[PDB]
Amino acid sequence: SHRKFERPRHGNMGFLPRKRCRRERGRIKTFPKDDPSQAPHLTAFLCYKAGMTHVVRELDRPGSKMHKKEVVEAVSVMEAPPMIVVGLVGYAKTPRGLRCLKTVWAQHLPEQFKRCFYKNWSRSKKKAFSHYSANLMGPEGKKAYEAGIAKIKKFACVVRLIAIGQVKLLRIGQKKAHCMEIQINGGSIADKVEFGLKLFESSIPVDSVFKESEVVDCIGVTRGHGFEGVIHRWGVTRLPRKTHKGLRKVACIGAWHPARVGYTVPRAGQNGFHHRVEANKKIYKIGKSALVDKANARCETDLTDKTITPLGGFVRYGIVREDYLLIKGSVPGPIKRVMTIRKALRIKTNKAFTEEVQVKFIDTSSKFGHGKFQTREEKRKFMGPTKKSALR
Amino acid sequence: KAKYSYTPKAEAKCAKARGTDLRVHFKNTRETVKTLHGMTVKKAFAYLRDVLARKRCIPFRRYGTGCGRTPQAKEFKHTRGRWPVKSVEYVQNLLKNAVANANTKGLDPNAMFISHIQANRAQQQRRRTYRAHGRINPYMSNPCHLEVVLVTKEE
RNA sequence: AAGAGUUGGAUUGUUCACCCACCAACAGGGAACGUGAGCUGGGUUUAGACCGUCGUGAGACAGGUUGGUUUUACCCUCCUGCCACAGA
RNA sequence: GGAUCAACGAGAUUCCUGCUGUCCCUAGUCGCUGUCUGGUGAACCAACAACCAAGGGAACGGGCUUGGAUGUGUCAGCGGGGA
RNA sequence: CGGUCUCCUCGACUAGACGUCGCUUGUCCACGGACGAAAUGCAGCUAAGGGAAGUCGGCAAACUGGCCGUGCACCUUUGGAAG
RNA sequence: GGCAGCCAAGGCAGAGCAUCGUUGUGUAGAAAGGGCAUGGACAACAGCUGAUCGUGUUGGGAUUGAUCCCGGCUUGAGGCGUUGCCCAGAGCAGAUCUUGGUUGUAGUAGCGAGUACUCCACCUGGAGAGGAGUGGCACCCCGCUGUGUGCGGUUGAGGACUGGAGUGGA
RNA sequence: UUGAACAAUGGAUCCUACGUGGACCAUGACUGGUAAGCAGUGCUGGUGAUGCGGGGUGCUCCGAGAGCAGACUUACAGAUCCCGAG
RNA sequence: GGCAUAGGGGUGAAAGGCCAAUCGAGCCACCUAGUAGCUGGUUCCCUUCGAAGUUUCCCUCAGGAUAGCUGGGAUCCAAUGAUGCAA
RNA sequence: AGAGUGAUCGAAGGAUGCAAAGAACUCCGCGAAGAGGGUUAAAAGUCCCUGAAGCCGCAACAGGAUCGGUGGUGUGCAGUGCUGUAU
Repeated sequence: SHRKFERPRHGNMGFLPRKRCRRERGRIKTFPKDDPSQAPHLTAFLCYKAGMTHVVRELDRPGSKMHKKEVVEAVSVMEAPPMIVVGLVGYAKTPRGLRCLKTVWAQHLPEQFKRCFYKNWSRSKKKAFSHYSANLMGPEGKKAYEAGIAKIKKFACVVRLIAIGQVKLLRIGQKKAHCMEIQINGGSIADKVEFGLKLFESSIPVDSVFKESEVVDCIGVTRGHGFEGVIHRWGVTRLPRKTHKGLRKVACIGAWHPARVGYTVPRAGQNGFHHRVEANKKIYKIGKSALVDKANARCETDLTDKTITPLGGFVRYGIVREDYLLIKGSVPGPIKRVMTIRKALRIKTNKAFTEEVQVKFIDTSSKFGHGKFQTREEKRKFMGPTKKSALR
Repeated sequence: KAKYSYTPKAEAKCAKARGTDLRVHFKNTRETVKTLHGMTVKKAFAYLRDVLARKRCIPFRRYGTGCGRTPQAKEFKHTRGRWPVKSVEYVQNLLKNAVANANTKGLDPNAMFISHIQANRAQQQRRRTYRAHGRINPYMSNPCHLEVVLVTKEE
């Protein structure tokens, strides 16, 4: 017998195998179109969530009630150190898809990239790329290098640039690096390959890859929440208080026939730490490293030069000290989590999409508590001479 | 009588110990000895010290349904392991008696290894447990016989 | 053309019915009249009791009314996540 | 026994107020569980087994027939099935 | 964790043999330990805005709460109702 | 089925011997059709047995089958078997069968009301924890290394409960 | 011409111990009913009591009936492969 | 606390409640191995033969007796091939 | 014995050896045990004639996805017996 009153379905079955994903790094399963008519360029980067704040900006959207109005927007602060380029990979077009043809490496490879080949690094005899880096100087290894490059320039239909993210500059505990590969799109295959070779051991910055008002996709892993019940895992409505031996449950996990619970029935299990792609995220600002600017978070209105790290530092993170991005809204995963940022794929042509963004104010007040002050000097000037200051 | 289920080539190169009605859980002593089977005497004693100190575990291969998964069971390509304390102590006493027997036979016990350690279900001793609705059910202790032979190394 | 949707309430144990509205629309049905070791227990359907009619009576009543213990999963599978071995 | 009926009632029903997580629509927190664990340690149940679809059939199969799957073994759960 | 006869019965708050804490007396015994301790559960609490729209049904919880002063309606068997 | 051409065979007349012919399903049921097998009486085997009975267990052989015989081992007699016949408490897979012993479940569910323990010391075969931990060392000594939040009892030092309708005293 | 054919190990006379006495299926032979895998009947055969070949599977259809084997041949029905047979 | 009322009986401000976890007739031993047209079970092998669910009567319709079918024992008769030649 | 206030109900339970010769002494351990060493025809070891099935431990060997099963069939391959065997 039918259900008397209809309702939509609880949860997405596209994301069905809701399991703790295997890798803590976001996988790019699809890169943008090639379009050889364009100039060679990178299509992805690795940023790291450093926190979250809010900005002020005037809206440009004719026909809206907030048009030319100053809105307040929540942004994610994504600290992005320059990615070091170590190696190329070629991909040939086989009737089984793509087959990785050849992986060329750089000559002098950083030990933070060598760390990636060791679960324990301090007990190993750190021999990563030893014979490679010796034979590459060697003349007969120069052949196998110029021959691998020529192999890619002839058979590879896809060329990818292997780059490490330099997790160590974030001053989090980790000294290893996150190694990913990025499609060079645009240009011929030879042009792509020599563009990639130019950047061997180059430490390329994020503003070279992305613009400051452009839309990207945030691929990565979401926050883990552990084993969770149907009420929060799947969002089902919980039973009446009157129930016996449980409210926070699903009442009918199936009809008598079929005589098996189906994959479509909400069960409890792992919630969070799934691989998700949050698409169409506008970049609101690209700020330069704080070690070189010291005024990166200053805007048209500010009179004091300030850096995006708030008062008391980002909670559980620390200081931001590298080239940062202001993504609009929220990105997957916690802070300190590695987010791949790819060029958009589900491209629209709204003004919301093709809109220039200029930040008029960056809230750098204390997020540890309620910060009334945007600057330690502002805090001083308001709360003037105290006992500790007058004792100093 | 005194009959073990292990025929040695030269019992002049062996050391034997037996335990009867040991008042230890059988299903834990079985896993203990199955782990201890092929180890040398030094490896065995160090393993038992470490299991007591909980630094490494005893894999529950056969009698382990419901046992908790451990990171210390990777030593044996398993995941379920525990730390059976009373049985580790009883098997310690067993192997200590076998080592004393070796010393009596005039044999370096540090050269021997464990060949044929074994456990058997002994006679069960009944008690009464008291169930709801006026029922009575048994509590049977499930004890074990233990035996071990140490055979000197062959090089 | 079965992809998505098909609602909030009053009375009634109700399915149904009937109104009040909202809506793009408030379609019809199945799954042991899906679904009680999921719930509830309002109803039917025990033992108590009252009324009406019936019977001389005990008692009967698709006539009405009130009050009335819904137990067990740790087995196997399905499902949900989790993990190892892959040794045959 | 018919009809009023003050007071009383863990009686049955209806309305109003106040109050509220009963609900929209759930969230957080906490003790004891469970969860891991040392010692100890039952019982229920048990033809044998234990992945489905359709068919036929004591008309609603785990086994039969024709197909489709299926590496073996876990841990915590679970209430669709084992009429 | 059930039941089972009688006697004695301190100090403070308080109307108090209520309830809360303390001297005298007695006791730390109830299988424990780690891990902030999943889901679910049994218990204790909270919850914006709304306020029964939930449900057979305001079930469950909440509101109120002691004392003092002023004061109190219908109906009534003149007693009450009435805190 | 001797009164036979001779040997071989048969030679128990409801038997046996030779040739030929027919016919082979079966629930309930039946057979004055035929057998296997168990306990014991009466008889026979001048039956077997400490040069090892019976039981049991494992292999082998025979049989359409019920079942029979043998080898090995256990075991050791407080013995057993074959044939005829007689007397039967005389054959098990079931009966929610009776009694006994067990198995999985399963090292699982659990052992969660009554607020609560902690430190030092002593009592120990051991209890601030090792099986010959390890290198010198040739046991002493000197080094290094490991030890589970840790059994029980009782003083003392703390922290708490009972809180006189008591966990007190009769 | 022993006065029709064919068949026939048979006719007569008895005694006696049991099981059964729920049936069901198929067919213009039908009756009740709109009908029913409904209910009740008739002739015969089946199932029960019956396996085997075919109908994918199926107590009842089609063939055929069942001691143990060997060879040949067929019934029903089959031959794209599964699956013997173009 | 003592004592009194006992099973077709007690007692009950009545629920057929209560009378030793027992009550529309307590429990205990015996008659009793009650009876059951009803349910369940009914112990070795081979060979051969082999059904009925239909008739009549029955307080009969889940059962019986009675014919029928089914087995056995028979009696009187009937019927019942088979010489290689040579001697 | 045990159960019930009671009237009453009511079990399970045999076997060392010829002879206690009932296990001296040694090592280890707190000790029981255990390892030796003994009694004895034998441990037959106060659980004592024998010691089945079911179930379990261990070792060896053989396999291990599939009701693609147990079982049957006809071979095969390994391991393992038995019988006969010409010149």
